[PDB]
Amino acid sequence: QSFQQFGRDTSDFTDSVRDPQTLEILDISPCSFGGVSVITPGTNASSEVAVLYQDVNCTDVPTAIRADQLTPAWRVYSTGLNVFQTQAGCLIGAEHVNASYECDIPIGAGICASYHTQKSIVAYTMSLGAENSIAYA
Amino acid sequence: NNSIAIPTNFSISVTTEVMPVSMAKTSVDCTMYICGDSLECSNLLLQYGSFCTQLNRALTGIAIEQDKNTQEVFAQVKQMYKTPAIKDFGGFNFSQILPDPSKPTKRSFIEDLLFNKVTLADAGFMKQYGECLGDISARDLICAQKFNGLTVLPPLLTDEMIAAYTAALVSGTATAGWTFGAGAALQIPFAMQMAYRFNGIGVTQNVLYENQKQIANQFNKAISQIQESLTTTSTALGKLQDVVNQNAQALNTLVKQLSSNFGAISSVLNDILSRLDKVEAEVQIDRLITGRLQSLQTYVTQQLIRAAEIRASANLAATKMSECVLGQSKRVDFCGKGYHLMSFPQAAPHGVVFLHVTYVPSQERNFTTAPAICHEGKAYFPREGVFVSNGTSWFITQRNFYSPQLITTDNTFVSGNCDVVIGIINNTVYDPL
Amino acid sequence: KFNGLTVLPPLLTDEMIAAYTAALVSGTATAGWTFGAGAALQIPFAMQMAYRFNGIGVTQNVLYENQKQIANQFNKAISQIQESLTTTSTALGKLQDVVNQNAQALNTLVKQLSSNFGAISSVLNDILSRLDKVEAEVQIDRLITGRLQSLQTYVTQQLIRAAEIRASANLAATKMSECVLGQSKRVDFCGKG
Amino acid sequence: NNSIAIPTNFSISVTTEVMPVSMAKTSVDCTMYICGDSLECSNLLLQYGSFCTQLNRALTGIAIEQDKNTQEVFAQVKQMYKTPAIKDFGGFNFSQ
Ligand SMILES: *[C@@H]1O[C@H](CO)[C@@H](O[C@@H]2O[C@H](CO)[C@@H](O)[C@H](O)[C@H]2NC(C)=O)[C@H](O)[C@H]1NC(C)=O
Ligand SMILES: *[C@@H]1O[C@H](CO)[C@@H](O[C@@H]2O[C@H](CO)[C@@H](O)[C@H](O)[C@H]2NC(C)=O)[C@H](O)[C@H]1NC(C)=O
Ligand SMILES: *[C@@H]1O[C@H](CO)[C@@H](O[C@@H]2O[C@H](CO)[C@@H](O)[C@H](O)[C@H]2NC(C)=O)[C@H](O)[C@H]1NC(C)=O
Ligand SMILES: *[C@@H]1O[C@H](CO)[C@@H](O[C@@H]2O[C@H](CO)[C@@H](O)[C@H](O)[C@H]2NC(C)=O)[C@H](O)[C@H]1NC(C)=O
Ligand SMILES: *[C@@H]1O[C@H](CO)[C@@H](O)[C@H](O)[C@H]1NC(C)=O
Ligand SMILES: *[C@@H]1O[C@H](CO)[C@@H](O)[C@H](O)[C@H]1NC(C)=O
Ligand SMILES: *[C@@H]1O[C@H](CO)[C@@H](O)[C@H](O)[C@H]1NC(C)=O
Ligand SMILES: *[C@@H]1O[C@H](CO)[C@@H](O)[C@H](O)[C@H]1NC(C)=O
Ligand SMILES: *[C@@H]1O[C@H](CO)[C@@H](O)[C@H](O)[C@H]1NC(C)=O
Repeated sequence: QSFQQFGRDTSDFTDSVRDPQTLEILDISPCSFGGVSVITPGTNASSEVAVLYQDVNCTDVPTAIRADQLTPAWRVYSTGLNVFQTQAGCLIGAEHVNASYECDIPIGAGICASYHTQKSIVAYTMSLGAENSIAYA
Repeated sequence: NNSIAIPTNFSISVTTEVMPVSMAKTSVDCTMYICGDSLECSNLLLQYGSFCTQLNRALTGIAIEQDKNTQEVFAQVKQMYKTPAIKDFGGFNFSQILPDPSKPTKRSFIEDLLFNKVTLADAGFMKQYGECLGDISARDLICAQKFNGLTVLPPLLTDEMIAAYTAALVSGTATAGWTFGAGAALQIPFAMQMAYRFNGIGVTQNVLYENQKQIANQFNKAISQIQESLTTTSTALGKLQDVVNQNAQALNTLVKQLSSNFGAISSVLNDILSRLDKVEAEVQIDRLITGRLQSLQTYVTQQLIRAAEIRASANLAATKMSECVLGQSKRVDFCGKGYHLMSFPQAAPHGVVFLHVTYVPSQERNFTTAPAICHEGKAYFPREGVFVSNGTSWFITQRNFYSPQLITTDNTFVSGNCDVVIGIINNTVYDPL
Repeated sequence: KFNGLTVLPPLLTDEMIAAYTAALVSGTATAGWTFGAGAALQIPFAMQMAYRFNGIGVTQNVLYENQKQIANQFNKAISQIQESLTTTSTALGKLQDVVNQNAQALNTLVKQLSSNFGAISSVLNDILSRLDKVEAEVQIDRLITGRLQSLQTYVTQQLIRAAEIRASANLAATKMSECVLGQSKRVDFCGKG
Repeated sequence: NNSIAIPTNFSISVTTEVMPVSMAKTSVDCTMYICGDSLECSNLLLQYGSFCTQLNRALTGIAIEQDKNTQEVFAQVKQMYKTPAIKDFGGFNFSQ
């Protein structure tokens, strides 16, 4: 409005503010920009992990986590060569194979990951079951 | 005491039963909900870690059970029988329930009509996060839920993957019959399968082999009536809609409860931090922390109770899947109101829909009955069925359908004399010579 | 009633539940088991009970020879039940426990109002009369929080008890459908025999 | 390995099984329980409305389920067969 300085949500959280100098509206977003899942084998087995981001595109990953403001150890899980796009979101840290085994670690949306063979974390489409055919007459 | 009612005609009825299976999986974060992006609040929250590990463990235990329910209900058999090329099994039109290779999805037509009935107004695993940077008209509840750490995890099994299970089960029960559930798949023509299913009711084997065309026409008419009735009424699938609305209302209430200051001078924490020094601002912050922890505890408790109720419903659905689809039993009114207990499963958003095929007797005609007959001083009790009079002569026939038959020695058995029984009549017994 | 805790009446009148149970008993006495699957089919009771012995493994001749003896045993068993239902006070303990639990929960919810929750007095009137509300706001906040916590605890316990009653009612409905309306072969599902 | 037991007589036994069906439906009011007839307490309670709508919704959901249970158990058939005039069905005394 003409006299408004800041807007409010339904949770009484300020989402927009008016700049006192060069009057215009600025939006405010949280720094914790999304939900993150960590996919791991046992620590006694290995120490490599995979990271799942919810409902983002794998182009849009190093803008949704602010990769420039993070340590370089986190920066290797923002981009890379083993990126994969699922219906749940973007999975980085595990390569994608074409085979279909049983489910070990259920990632979501039909994907299961396992510590297959050096050994590394792989991602695959889970197998529904053994294919069978019956001859009707 | 001497009149009976024996039906002369029957009918085939298909009834729908909808059962919820699973609900939405919700994950919460103590950070960016209780304190937000505030280091001063996060420093005081470190002493309440055990109050957060319990909530996370409870929610993960709920989510694993929700994923396990769909595994328990649908994947009864581990053999994926491919769908047959033909859809007519002895005059039975199965094209309405099996998928056809002319559409981008792999669901049946009735499954598409069921999926169009439920409106998924709530979101959490299909809405993009980058969409949450809209205008004043885009200030919706889902973006607030995502900004306050409330996330919805997607289910493990895709709906197109559930469709493969339901197509495999329907193909197996259409081709193999009841054999593939107990052991391996045993092929058998559908007509003898349906004759065997009639034999388990009490009706003789000849009735299907005489009236299979009329029975197939009644079956097709019933499926067409179900198809027509599933396109108009919006209250047929109210249970799944109620589950979705309850979950959305709980999440929206949890979001809206952040506006309470819990006795502090303000509800938002930013003016608490910027208006006072931290010596009494920590006293102000502690009340807000306690109130938000209480709200989280209440939400987790209600979600646990709802998950227990959904678990009970899913166990009942799995029992109905095992006992009524993979085979036929004699439990009264377990799956459908009638005699025949054969069923077909269909998928639905967070639920299953069973189509029960039942046999019901319709046309009635009264008769005179007698308990036994005394021919030559000996009682002749009927081996199966009851003794009936036409009005001038006597026959023996089964109770569930009127098929009169001449009284011979093979239809009856002899036991004792005919002076200890009450209401015995006198007639003749045919003996082949 | 003065503290806002009310009990709503049930929808179905007991004298109208009696109509349902009389209808079921009359239907299973006259029609037999047929009126549940489809329409009501009249049949003499001796033939129906002989058919029920036929589903056990006993031949039809035993009833037609010993109908008077089994009728006398049936009448004697009902007379023994009638005599046993007038002396023992622990035969119906489950419903009494349900009623006592509900009454005790309501009485505890009433009696929990005497706790001041750290305020200088339990009742609010002397809180308002004794101080200005600058600090009596802080005093009333604690009482409000405590009473809200008590209401939350009562609602949670009521929800758990309602879930247990729902499970028992589902079992009772299954027994009504399978044992009264028809006859099956599940061992010890309804009665030891 | 060559002996069997076969009963020569029987008996008819009637056993009782009592099962709960429903419980009492309870309604609560946040006003005139938490604050009573006091406008000063009622003014401060307006910030906790969402803490009371949840309780009311939960108790109404309990009450409707309690009403539904008795509907589910007893009314299996929708045809009210009238009571026959006689009570002796082949020597079976049903008058009790
Ligand atoms: C089986 O019944 C359907 C109607 O319920 C018949 O019509 C088909 O309906 C589906 C959608 O319900 C359409 O996709 C088909 O194109 C329809 N077929 C025709 C020929 O119009 C169907 O024909 C029946 N099956 C057979 C073998 O007659
Ligand atoms: C039993 O009932 C069915 C339908 O309830 C009857 O089938 C109908 O018969 C008439 C004339 O015979 C036809 O015009 C209809 O098209 C039939 N309907 C169907 C769905 O097939 C059947 O004739 C009856 N049988 C007896 C012996 O009464
Ligand atoms: C089987 O047992 C019943 C009772 O358990 C016997 O019936 C009794 O028979 C005696 C003499 O025959 C009568 O005095 C009693 O009044 C009967 N009691 C009842 C309740 O009817 C029956 O006789 C026994 N049958 C055999 C073959 O042993
Ligand atoms: C059925 O049994 C009862 C006893 O259980 C017989 O006695 C009747 O008992 C009821 C109450 O239990 C009284 O209201 C009746 O007045 C009693 N009747 C008589 C004649 O005293 C009853 O007689 C039996 N039924 C028949 C038809 O004999
Ligand atoms: C001073 O304020 C005016 C308006 O209040 C604004 O336009 C201007 O950019 C500000 N800064 C300077 C250096 O003038
Ligand atoms: C992200 O990918 C989806 C398809 O998976 C697409 O519809 C959407 O437009 C993409 N987002 C952006 C910002 O392009
Ligand atoms: C048979 O006769 C009885 C005696 O009147 C009658 O009540 C019954 O309705 C009749 N049955 C039919 C099918 O008409
Ligand atoms: C009844 O059945 C007898 C069988 O002998 C038959 O002769 C008669 O025509 C039938 N119909 C009538 C109305 O009696
Ligand atoms: C059948 O009932 C009638 C009257 O209801 C009676 O006169 C007749 O004796 C009874 N018959 C038998 C065999 O009990």
